[PDB]
Amino acid sequence: SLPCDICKDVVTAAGDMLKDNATEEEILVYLEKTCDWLPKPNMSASCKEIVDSYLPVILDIIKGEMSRPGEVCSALNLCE
Amino acid sequence: SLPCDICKDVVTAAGDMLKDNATEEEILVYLEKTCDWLPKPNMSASCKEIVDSYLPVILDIIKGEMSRPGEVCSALNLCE
Amino acid sequence: SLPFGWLIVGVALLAVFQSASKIITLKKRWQLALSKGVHFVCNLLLLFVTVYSHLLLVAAGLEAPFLYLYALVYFLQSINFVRIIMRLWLCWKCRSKNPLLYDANYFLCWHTNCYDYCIPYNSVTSSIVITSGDEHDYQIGGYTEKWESGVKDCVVLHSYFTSDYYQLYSTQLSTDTGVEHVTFFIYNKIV
Amino acid sequence: SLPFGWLIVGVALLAVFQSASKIITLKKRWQLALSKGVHFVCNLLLLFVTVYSHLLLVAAGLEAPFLYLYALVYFLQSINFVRIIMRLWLCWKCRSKNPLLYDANYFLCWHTNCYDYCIPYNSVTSSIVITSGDEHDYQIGGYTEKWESGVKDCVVLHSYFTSDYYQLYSTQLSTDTGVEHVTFFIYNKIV
Repeated sequence: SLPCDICKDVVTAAGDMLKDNATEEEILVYLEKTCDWLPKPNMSASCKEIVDSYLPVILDIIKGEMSRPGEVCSALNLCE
Repeated sequence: SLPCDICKDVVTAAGDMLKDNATEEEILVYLEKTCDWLPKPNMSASCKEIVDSYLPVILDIIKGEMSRPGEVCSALNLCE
Repeated sequence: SLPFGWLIVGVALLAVFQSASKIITLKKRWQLALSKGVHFVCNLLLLFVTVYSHLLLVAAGLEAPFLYLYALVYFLQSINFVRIIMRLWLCWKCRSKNPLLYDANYFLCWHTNCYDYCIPYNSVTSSIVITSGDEHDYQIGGYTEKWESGVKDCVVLHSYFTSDYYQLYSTQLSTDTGVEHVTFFIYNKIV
Repeated sequence: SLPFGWLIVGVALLAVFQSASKIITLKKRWQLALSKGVHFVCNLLLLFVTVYSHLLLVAAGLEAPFLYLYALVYFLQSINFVRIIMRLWLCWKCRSKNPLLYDANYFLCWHTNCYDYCIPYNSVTSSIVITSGDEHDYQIGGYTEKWESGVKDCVVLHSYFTSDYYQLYSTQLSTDTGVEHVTFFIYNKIV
């Protein structure tokens, strides 16, 4: 059960650090910069629509995933 | 049996190209250069003894291995 | 005129995908599919990185001491590609994508009007046991396939080259063994 | 003061070992050992290359845009290391090196005075069939182990965490099935 201790601690720490509102702003800035350096000329619209619309969706599904540390640790064969 | 055709052709070609006497000299030169650039100060004696004594052994066991193209091709799951 | 940052970013991506690949379990079907996709992306990254490093060595005129090595990297990869070429074709032989998902040496297939069962198997044995039961399902060696149709009297173990046909001799119902809700089908190899 | 040729030579070695690893079959015991050794050397080369590239990015002050990525490369690798740590320990649980050689999810072990049998298995099933015969040997799902001692009435399927005990109910000799020189042992899971 020793690997489970560190696995649950790590995943709860990730959920806590991602709980900050500034984390969402940093993620949005990183997403904008991702298509800012890309050679595709249509990447700006792609980000400005898809990312701006669906980033809170991934943020909240990560919320739902972090509420079950046992499940995510089991998915990595670190727990039951 | 199509992969077997190319596998046997390749292994017979390797045996034929390795059949040259100059191949042994090139291999010996490469082996000397291998320990010539190494940082170990005792690598010169290591090569001059082990390689100079046992290079024809590996050369002849490769001879024996190339006489059976089917076996070496089977070892790679390219044949029966 | 080749940006070296490409080599570093490709190395980083290859390391990421190798590290992720070795930690994915192989229990569920989606896990196997994800592992295979990660392996494919890793192979593509490996080819890209090797080609780019060959294009940087040749750009600086430093390919001479390493050229032979790169040839090996190609040759083995060629075999790898050829290996993939069999697997896909093996799939068409059994009309199932299991040969892509599983790395087993052989695959026990049998076809019906409803479904084409293809269960992984390690080696050509003189006998094969198929356990059917508990919604029911078939399984061999812990490898489980969903029960869709009945069972056949002639199953076949496929490799790329070999094809060994097994005929059903005996059936063990839950009256002769005591294992409830479980049936055993015993197949013997045909000479 | 770090020679960049090290990055290129490490990339070449890593590519060589990855290309060689994917073309080695897993039929014989020496093939499995060679594949595991090649995978270990590849993992060592991957760690060396990642560390060196981290030491070149930091040497040129270019680690800032990639630092997070490298953290991932470490974190997953950490899990990988931890995974290895279980496998070795799993070996000690069954006193066989098969968990190192095989990547199976579970291992059916049973111990005797003479030998410690440990055969790979995919998943926890309600029943397990062990086929003994043809010098004789045991095998499950095509995975073969050499016959040294008799058979036990209580075998155990080990994962790292779970341990499911199976009890032998019925034995099928070569009189009730017709498969000559072959005996079947049927085990049921204990609740």
